[PDB]
Amino acid sequence: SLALSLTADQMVSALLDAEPPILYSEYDPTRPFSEASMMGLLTNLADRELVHMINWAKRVPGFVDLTLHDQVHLLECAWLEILMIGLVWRSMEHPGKLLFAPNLLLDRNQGKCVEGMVEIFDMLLATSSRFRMMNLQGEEFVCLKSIILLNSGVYTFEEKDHIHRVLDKITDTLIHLMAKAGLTLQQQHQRLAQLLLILSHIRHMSNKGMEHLYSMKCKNVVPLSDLLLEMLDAHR
Amino acid sequence: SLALSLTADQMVSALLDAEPPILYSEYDPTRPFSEASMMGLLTNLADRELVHMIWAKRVPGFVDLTLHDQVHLLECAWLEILMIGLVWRSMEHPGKLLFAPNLLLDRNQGKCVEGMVEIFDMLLATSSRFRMMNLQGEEFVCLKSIILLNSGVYTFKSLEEKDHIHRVLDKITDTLIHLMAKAGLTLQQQHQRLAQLLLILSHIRHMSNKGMEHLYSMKCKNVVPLSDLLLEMLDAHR
Amino acid sequence: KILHRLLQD
Amino acid sequence: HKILHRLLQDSS
Ligand SMILES: C[C@]12CC[C@@H](c3ccc(O)cc3)C[C@H]1CC[C@@H]2O
Ligand SMILES: C[C@]12CC[C@@H](c3ccc(O)cc3)C[C@H]1CC[C@@H]2O
Repeated sequence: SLALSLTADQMVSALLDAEPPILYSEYDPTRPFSEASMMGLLTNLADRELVHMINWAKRVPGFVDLTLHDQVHLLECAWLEILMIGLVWRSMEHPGKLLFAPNLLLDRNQGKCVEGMVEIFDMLLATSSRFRMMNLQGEEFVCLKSIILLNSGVYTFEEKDHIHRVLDKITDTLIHLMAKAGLTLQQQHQRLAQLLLILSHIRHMSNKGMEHLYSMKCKNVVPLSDLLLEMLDAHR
Repeated sequence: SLALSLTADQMVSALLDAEPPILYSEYDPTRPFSEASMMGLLTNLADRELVHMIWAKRVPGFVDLTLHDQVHLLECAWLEILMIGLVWRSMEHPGKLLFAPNLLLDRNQGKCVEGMVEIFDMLLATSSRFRMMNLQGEEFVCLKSIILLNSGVYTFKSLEEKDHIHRVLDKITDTLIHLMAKAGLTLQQQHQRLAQLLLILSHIRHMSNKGMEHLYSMKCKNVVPLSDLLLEMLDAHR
Repeated sequence: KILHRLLQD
Repeated sequence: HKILHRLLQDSS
């Protein structure tokens, strides 16, 4: 596999190059928010982001080596985690706010517009603060996002070993980055652990978000796109 | 605190000695299961295990926290902790879950309860992973302590406490690495294995969230009388 | 499934 | 208050 022969520096380059663009929301400043219109905005955004994510995944080294059924499974498992880590990442430099889009920057008080959403906003904001405290770097971020893609659905599955070889490569890459940044040997394993433990919190937020989204759907609050409906469906 | 002054070997010893006892089920193996029967056994077991888990007080650094913070961490992590314990002791029983020495359930018995086989499959998958990695007892106690201190650490004038917990977490990382070095793993193999273990904590979080939802559904349906303790633990997640 | 189709185009 | 509170204070 080409992915395994990739050096650390080549891994980082490929991942950085595969980064999706920051998309705009359909935010209309002429109207006040309602529970329905805010859910509409956020879900419309997630939908357009998903298209970019699917194409980003194809560029994550090792991903295209999998069967279509496996690619489908990994993305179905990880899509919301991936959206959330992206959101937390771009919100880093905006203390107290979630930068869903350049034209959609929301604080926790705006989250209250939607029943039960402020709880999710609070968790996302907390994660964003953590990134900011750790001074998370872009190179580390893209590694973490790829780990989420490969890992989240790997155990709910040869190819298994292939995915693990790739994940090991990403670990080597993370260590490489930290050493290159001047971290001592001990600091390297300490930071590696801090970063990976964040993924546990990202998983938690995804599960909570999935329940909330499903809840909104089942109350006919917002119409979800066919794609989003199927991604959501995969979790039940 | 003493937690930070512990050597790696002293940390492992402390964690090993703090391990809870392995409880038995009231299971009577001369009587077929029913959905209610099954849930009763598992929840009764979980309730008794919870009392013993509150082990927590012996996790280095935990006793340093406020009663409020201790409550928060346990409320957040309790089912993850039960599950990793379950997966650990099921390691050498491929295809089975060792809830207790006298209650060894295979996958199909998950179907005894609606929606539970899905949970069983996830636990079994994690067990196979532990088996594949040849997870060691010393590493397991480290992982379980990390879960206790990490799971609710971001759900918190008291920034000094959160930083203390992070220092303790770093020490446990040092301890895991120490065990791997002692086991003869190269530097590259140490980092790789550390990563592998911590990624499993993502799946354990996932299983806990799923199990919490399942436990809740069984509650609302009144298909089983849960202890007051269990109800309060469950209530904290909703 | 839509996702399955999109992973090809 | 909470049973958990009581258990923590009474831990052995
Ligand atoms: C609309 C919701 C709020 C965050 C939202 C989201 C959208 C785009 C992102 O890039 C990240 C997150 C997804 C759902 C998850 C829970 C809630 O229903
Ligand atoms: C009864 C349930 C099955 C496993 C059970 C459990 C009990 C004791 C353990 O040491 C681990 C797990 C907890 C709940 C979570 C989902 C389900 O309701």
